[PDB]
Amino acid sequence: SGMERIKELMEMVKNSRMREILTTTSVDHMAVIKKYTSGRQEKNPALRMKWMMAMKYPISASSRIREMIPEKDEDGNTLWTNTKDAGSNRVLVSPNAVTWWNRAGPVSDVVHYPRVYKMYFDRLERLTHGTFGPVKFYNQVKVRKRVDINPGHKDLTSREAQEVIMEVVFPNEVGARTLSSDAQLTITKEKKEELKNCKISPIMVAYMLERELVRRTRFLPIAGATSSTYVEVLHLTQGTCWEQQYTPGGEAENDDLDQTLIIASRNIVRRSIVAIDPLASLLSMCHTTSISSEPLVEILRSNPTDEQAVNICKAALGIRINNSFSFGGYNFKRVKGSSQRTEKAVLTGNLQTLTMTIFEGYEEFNVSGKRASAVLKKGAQRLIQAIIGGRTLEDILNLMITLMVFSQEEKMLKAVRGDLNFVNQRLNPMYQLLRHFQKDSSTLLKNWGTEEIDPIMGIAGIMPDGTINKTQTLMGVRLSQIRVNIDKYLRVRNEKGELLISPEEVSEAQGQEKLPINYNSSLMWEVNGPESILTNTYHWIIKNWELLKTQWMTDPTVLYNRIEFEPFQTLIPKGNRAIYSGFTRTLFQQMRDVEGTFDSIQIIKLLPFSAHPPSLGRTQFSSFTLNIRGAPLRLLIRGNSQVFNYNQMENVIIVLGKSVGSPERSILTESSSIESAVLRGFLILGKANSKYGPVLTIGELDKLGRGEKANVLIGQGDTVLVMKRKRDSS
Amino acid sequence: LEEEFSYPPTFQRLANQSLPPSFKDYHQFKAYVSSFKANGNIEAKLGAMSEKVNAQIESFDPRTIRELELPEGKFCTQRSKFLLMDAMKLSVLNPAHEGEGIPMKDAKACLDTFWGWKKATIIKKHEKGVNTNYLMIWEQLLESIKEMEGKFLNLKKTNHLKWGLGEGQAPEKMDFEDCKEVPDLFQYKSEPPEKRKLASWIQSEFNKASELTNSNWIEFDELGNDVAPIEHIASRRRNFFTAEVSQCRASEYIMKAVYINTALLNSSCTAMEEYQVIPIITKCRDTSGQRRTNLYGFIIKGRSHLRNDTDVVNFISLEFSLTDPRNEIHKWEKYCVLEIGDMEIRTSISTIMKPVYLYVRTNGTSKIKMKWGMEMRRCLLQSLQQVESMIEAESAVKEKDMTEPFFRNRENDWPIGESPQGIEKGTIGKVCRVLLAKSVFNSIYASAQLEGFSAESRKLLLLIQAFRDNLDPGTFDLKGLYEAIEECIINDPWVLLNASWFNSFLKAVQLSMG
Amino acid sequence: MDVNPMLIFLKVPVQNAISTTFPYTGDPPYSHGTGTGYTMDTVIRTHDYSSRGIWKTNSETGAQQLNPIDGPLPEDNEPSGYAQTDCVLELIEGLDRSHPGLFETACQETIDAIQQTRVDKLTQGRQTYDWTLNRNQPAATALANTIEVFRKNGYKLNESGRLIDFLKDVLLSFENDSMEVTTHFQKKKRIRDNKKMITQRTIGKKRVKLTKKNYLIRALTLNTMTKDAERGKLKRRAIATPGMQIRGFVYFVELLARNICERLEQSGLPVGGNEKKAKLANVIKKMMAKSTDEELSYTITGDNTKWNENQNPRIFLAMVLRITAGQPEWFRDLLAVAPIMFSNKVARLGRGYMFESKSMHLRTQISAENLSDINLRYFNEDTKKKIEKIRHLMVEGTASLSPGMMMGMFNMLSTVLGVSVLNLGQREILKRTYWWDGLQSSDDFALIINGHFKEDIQQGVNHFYRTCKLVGINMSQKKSYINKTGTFEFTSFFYRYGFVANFSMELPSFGVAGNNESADMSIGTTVIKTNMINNDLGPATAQMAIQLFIKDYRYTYRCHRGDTNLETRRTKSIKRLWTETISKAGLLVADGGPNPYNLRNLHIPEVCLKWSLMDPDYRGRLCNPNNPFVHHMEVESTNLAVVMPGPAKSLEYDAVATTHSWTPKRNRSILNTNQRGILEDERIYQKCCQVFEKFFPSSTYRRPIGMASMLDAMLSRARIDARIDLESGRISSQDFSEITNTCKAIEALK
Amino acid sequence: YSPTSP
RNA sequence: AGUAGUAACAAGAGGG
RNA sequence: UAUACCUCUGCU
Ligand SMILES: [Zn+2]
Repeated sequence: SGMERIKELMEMVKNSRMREILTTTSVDHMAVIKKYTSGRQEKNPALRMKWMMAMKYPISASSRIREMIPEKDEDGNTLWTNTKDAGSNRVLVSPNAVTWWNRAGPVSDVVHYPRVYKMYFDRLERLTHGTFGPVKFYNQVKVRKRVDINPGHKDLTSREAQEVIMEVVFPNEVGARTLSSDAQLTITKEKKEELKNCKISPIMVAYMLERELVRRTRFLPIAGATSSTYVEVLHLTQGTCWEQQYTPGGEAENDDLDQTLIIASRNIVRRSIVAIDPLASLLSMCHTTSISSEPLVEILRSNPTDEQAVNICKAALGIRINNSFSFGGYNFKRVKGSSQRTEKAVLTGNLQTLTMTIFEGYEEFNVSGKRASAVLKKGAQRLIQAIIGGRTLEDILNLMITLMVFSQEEKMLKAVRGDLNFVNQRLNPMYQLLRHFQKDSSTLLKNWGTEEIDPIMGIAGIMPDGTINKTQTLMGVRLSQIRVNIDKYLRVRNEKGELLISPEEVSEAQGQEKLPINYNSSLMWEVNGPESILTNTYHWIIKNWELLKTQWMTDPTVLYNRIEFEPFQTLIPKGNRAIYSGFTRTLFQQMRDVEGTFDSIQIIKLLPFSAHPPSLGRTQFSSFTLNIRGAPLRLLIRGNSQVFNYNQMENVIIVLGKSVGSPERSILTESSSIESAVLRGFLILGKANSKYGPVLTIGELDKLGRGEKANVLIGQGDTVLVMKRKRDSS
Repeated sequence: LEEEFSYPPTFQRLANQSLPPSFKDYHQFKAYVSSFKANGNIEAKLGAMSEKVNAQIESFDPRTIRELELPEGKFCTQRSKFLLMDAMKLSVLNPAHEGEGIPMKDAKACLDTFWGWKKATIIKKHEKGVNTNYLMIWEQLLESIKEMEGKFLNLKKTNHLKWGLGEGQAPEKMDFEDCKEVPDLFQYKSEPPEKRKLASWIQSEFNKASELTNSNWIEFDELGNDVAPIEHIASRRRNFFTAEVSQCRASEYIMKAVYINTALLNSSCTAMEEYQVIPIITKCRDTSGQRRTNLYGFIIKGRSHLRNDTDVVNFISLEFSLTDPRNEIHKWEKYCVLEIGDMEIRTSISTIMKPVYLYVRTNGTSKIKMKWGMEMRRCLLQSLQQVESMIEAESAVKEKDMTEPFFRNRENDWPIGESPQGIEKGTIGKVCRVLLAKSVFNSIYASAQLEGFSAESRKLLLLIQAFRDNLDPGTFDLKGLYEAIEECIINDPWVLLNASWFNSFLKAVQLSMG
Repeated sequence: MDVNPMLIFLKVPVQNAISTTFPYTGDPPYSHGTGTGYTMDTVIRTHDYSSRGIWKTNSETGAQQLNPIDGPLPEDNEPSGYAQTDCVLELIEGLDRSHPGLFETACQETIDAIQQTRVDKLTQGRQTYDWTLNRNQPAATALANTIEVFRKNGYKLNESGRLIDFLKDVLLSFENDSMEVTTHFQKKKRIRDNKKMITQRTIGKKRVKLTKKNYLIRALTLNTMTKDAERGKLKRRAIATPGMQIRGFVYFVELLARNICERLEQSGLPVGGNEKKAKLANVIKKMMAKSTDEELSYTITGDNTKWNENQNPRIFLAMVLRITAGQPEWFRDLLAVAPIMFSNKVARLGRGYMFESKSMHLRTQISAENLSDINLRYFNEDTKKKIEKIRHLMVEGTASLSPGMMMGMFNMLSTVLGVSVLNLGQREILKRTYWWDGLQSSDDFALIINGHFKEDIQQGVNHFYRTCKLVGINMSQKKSYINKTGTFEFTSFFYRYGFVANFSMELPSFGVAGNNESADMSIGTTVIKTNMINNDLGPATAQMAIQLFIKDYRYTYRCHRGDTNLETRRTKSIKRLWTETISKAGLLVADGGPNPYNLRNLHIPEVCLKWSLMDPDYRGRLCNPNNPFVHHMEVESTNLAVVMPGPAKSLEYDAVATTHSWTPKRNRSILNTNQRGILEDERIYQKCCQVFEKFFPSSTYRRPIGMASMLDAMLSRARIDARIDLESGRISSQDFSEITNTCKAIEALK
Repeated sequence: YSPTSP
């Protein structure tokens, strides 16, 4: 109607008090007087509520409660009183009034409320339809990381959501702005349709939509999947010492599935490299591994991801690499190189910024489009060479334009004029440069530049004007008229025998999975990740130490070649594995040669660095490097470090902050002045003694004679006396 | 399109006076800052500054350092709101649940199990009190219980009861003009608390709080069904926790605290002008399964016009006991102990005749203290998650649920006390009950002294740990740290015992090392 | 055997059993009576640390103002406030070099905020000292009161609605020499009653004009009171509350400091707990990667003593001006307001004292204003002495406090100073045998010093320690210590080769929050949840934490299960609901229902969790949008509670709006005071806003902007709403004239 | 589980 | 008396 | 000066 609202206004305007306020205070100022109150923010609400719940009438409620529920219930309880709450016309009320309403009050219609409260009810849907696996007990590494905590965040900014919320619940009171995106329009029309005729406070609708649409993040310690639906159930899926395997109801998003398919394949390849039969190990792991409780082999059979490790896995399974795509009408097929991707933004000549996905690395494409074809050689924003042929010069030139845009050169971006706007499906920004240059290329060719070439029969150049020139041509342009195999060591080659993908080339970069990976493999430790490798490896040495100690004494080469050390080797840089093994194996044999000096902790520390065919170099090392989550960490040879820390107070070895087990108490009371197994061909005797001259660095130890003593900066601010022993070691 | 903001003259003159000393004008100082460029300013002044301004690292060896100094004075008295180890129960067998039935009806039922009451006599005076008021209060209460007909009991404001509850003791408030010239008008006493000496009883109390009992003192509300495997694991472990904690003596104290403070707060709020009787009740389940209602005594609430959260309710606590107060008279400074009856007690194969005492005292509490007493069940959480983290830490290394081994085997044990033989070790269940007692006693004996001692002594503990970790700890003013600790050891029985515990720990560490 | 929990530490490292050293299950210390004794201690101590400075009397206020900066360098280790301006600027410059563009974009972001910020923004926030009443008041009322008194005098620029104009009014208001204020006083009338004559208390208001000093002193005043419920301290300490004149200027300074800190790796503020630990993990990771295998590493677990007392408004003015170099001079001078007011700040001395006569058995109150006039025979020696020193600083009831700072005044700019010292330790700046990095938040810091030998560490400590002294920062030698990198402490986080759990820190948050039945259930289950994630709350204990919270929740709200034999004021009505209900499992706990919660469902609100199981009619009553129990608040304050771990943060929870979303009764003590009328003002203001929202429903979601009148806007909306409601709709022709006639009738009443 | 103590 | 602890409560204000 | 009462307030 709008009749009884203007009526009450006039009645209020009768009052000189209210008409004073309604005329003097502006709209701006109404936000101030709205929050004008004598009531403080309660300092100790827990106390006050316990104090107040002992009272008869501790709840305040709208005075109209006196018309809606009786003054006394069937048992005689007073439900409401006439006392006005301080600062309003609400009345003080008993908790029995709340209970009466809930058992005898007016019923309303609320069946659509789950649509208003979707953000809550989606949590119950994921849980109701979730699946539980077993609980595994193991030291649980948790990386503090910013993650989503709002599953289903139809991703928008805050202002964009404000426009949406206004359109849905306050349509007549919208500001000047309009709905800008197709995201904002489809959400608005869906929300308008879903929330149609739902008797509920518009304030609550506005609130829930605010919580639902905007992305919200938090720093949280996380082990395993980082996806929002897994973040949502951290309390249920991980503790200090346990993982509860769980899969939320619903389907994984392709982004997530692609991101952890890459991680899983890289880890499978990295593992296979160091095994005796990589191709057999890779196949074993592919068949046993699952992502989000889906088998990896069927993921690969239907996933188009184009990445080196994934392609090695697809090759080993005999399934076709996603080698090709189509762009601008022509089909591109990569024949050499790989697509390392980088999402960045660049300026044009118009000074307009664009969020591109620029590609890196030397690539080589066979390109064809029914009327023209070309061999393309490309670098990062570089057209190295394009050899183009076709039935017609027009057709050749159109492919040339497409290649000059596919190159992403700075030359061609600087040569753009005006703004880029095309379509009501709006095409992505690579086509925005194409459709622009397809309808005009006058500055592109003038700015592209020209190079002189040797006259070769069958080859001709093309000038900016369009003429054919034998010895001049646009930069990089020449005009002229797959079955894969994989070997034991995972090298991928073409029919011709040329190297397409190498496992050594696989990206070393790691990163935390978005969905759970389960290898279900004997070649893989229980848990995903490199920290788990370290902990499990030193745990395994402590558990079976007695067996391994005598195996150290009797048959050492069998100990070094244990396959339980292979995962540890993936953490060592390829180039260092051999020399680290030589340094380690030598240091052990010194401990065997030099009788008396025996350090069980030193053995356990360095034992995993044995597992690689050793090189015969004589270099020195104060630490071994380990790649952990992208960062190099240094395990010191002498004493404790972050990677390895023997704490005598607990009698525990601490690996990256995690207890890995207690050694035998024999090893607490175990010592000797001399330390073998620290320096190659030297011995540590004890404290520094100036009688033997000034202090030296480790790189300057070559100058000492066979038997002479010296002072050395050995590590961690310590200075030490050192003798060069006379006979060496096996 | 512009934007402006300038100082009017008044503020401009304030701007000129809020500069470093060498500047005469705000415009001047703003120019000095806009054009400043560093040219060894810090190094210059660092060369100019006295080398007495330094932080010398004095290396820290816990073999070097001394034990904390505990104060001297009269002995520390009991100060709990209710008896602990000295309590005695009259009880009835009762299927009622953990909070059912009319309190005073339950109370009278418990009284009616005991005959052999006596004419009451004073056997240990409250030296600072009018002890015949305590005697008359007990007799008044006993006859008012006899004659009550209702759910609640409000005593008449007699002279002896008015005294015991501090009726009228507030000085009357006047304007300063009307009393300006009174000679002895002074500011309220604001000295630091009088010091007190550590006494035997608080260590004894803690030993008894750490023990097992024959009754389940805490009933737990229901959970949703287990579904996740980890929830089944949790409930298995929760079974061990529940029995270990429910049967611990400290849990009885929890439930006494929760009941008393809940009843006092509610009566304080609803019966502000009434001297309301509150019986001291607990319900429990024997290990035999029998449910039981216990009566420890009574509490008489004074007036309770509590406004500020620190405002005081005066109350009188009348509590049964078989403990002879004369054997440890310094423990009972605040009490007036009566002898009120004789009890025939069973043993193995003989009946013993013991006298029944009534520990009587005036006492007080506040809304904030009652609130925290009502919440004393969270002490359960402090102990148990420390225990569970210990079980979980091994489970990670052992890669199996070590719950059942820890509670059923005794291969794992921790130091938790000292006998003449030396350091005694205990099982995970004992550790659980010791840490529960500790947390319960922090709640019973909360104090600024405990807050200060705990936070400052934590630093000294960490320094000791750093040394034992071989991390080469260093202090700057170790003497000042000892003063920050010892400043907090004034008079509280619980803080004194914790200070002693630290020394015992320091001494035990020194031995095992050098 | 005597039990000793401490002996556990023989086997368990202190960090892994640290929970046993936090006694947070007992009531924390509270102050009784006045904090005047503490405010005087703070004022006195602050001047002592700055005593070698330069005294001067203020032109506009007459207050004696000590200036210690650029004073004599200290010669002992006692706390000192002799900060050197040029050393501060060198550190701030080093921060500009190391983070190019930071100051620029920090200022630009602040510029944009100043231009966009409306006056409304000061309705948000903690309490504020109100000079209209010489008492603390909610932020919004102090704002409305200042605007009202400004309007009644000659200041109305804020009429625009933008905050910078209100700030102009504040500075223009210092030129007045007769600022008029209304007070209230109790009048005692006599009236007849049917048939005797009884006395009648009533309230009148009286105008009072203020001196130029008076208003200036009041406008530079910062309230004081004792901080209660503080852990880990034997003795209480004083805290302060800013006033309305300085608030808006503080907002924009802290906004600049915040934008700086947001982008400094060494700042602990304003990020949360888990991100603090990530930032600390990074500098350890970074310090180790940048060192050779030959070098050492020690870590200072660090605390700065007398942190607020020894920072300086004048130094803050230096910082602001250097951070804003090259920016528009209006923006530089605007931000410089707050440091200046802080330099000429004056502290209220509190309630006063109470006296007592044992012979006469009487008590009396005495204001802090009376501490100038009064005989000193009443006081004890220590208090007497304190009054002797405070009298030299006394100015019209307040005590002048030019140097130093007081807790509760100012938040993040002091951390920027500490960080600038941390930033000085880069290898490329020091070029010595040592170097350092670390993290800092307010007075707490962790410092990692690396060097080639143990003596290099000593050099770095002294160099750090002494450079901190040169800017008024005093590292505690009692409470800081050092050890080889591997373990440290930082704001009650405990690192032992990785951060471990400190669960006892969170114990006070386990319980019934006291908001209402709906919020408390969501809050309680969420507390358990976030501790399982963040503080190693094991699954068994978490299950029991559910059991205990349900017990506490049921007793507190007398909502025991519908089949209990307990007897409360609510059992009968809950019993009725129980027997009348078919699906009992759908009843909320607050309605006598069972607890649904276990580990797996802590993140699902109760109503959502029981929705499928509810009797249709119960659910229809429970969630009835027409129920009289809820306070239809704004969107921005929906599902918000307040909790205290920081100063005092807001806690958002997840819950369905039901009959259980109610609000407890308001405090009523004001009915016995001169401020009684404020309740009626609030009653009138609320109906005005209630009717406006019928014409502008979106004002409950987005604050409306506009300089027009509240009535004119409603009238404009009434005319056009009636228009389309008929022109192209479903309202009759006679009704259009029935409304527009009323709008004409209303327009006539002006 | 029935806890026990020596 | 008692609570308490660097200052308070042990009802405050009014019907004067 | 005392004794009854009566009213408001329990973080303001
Ligand atoms: Zn219950």
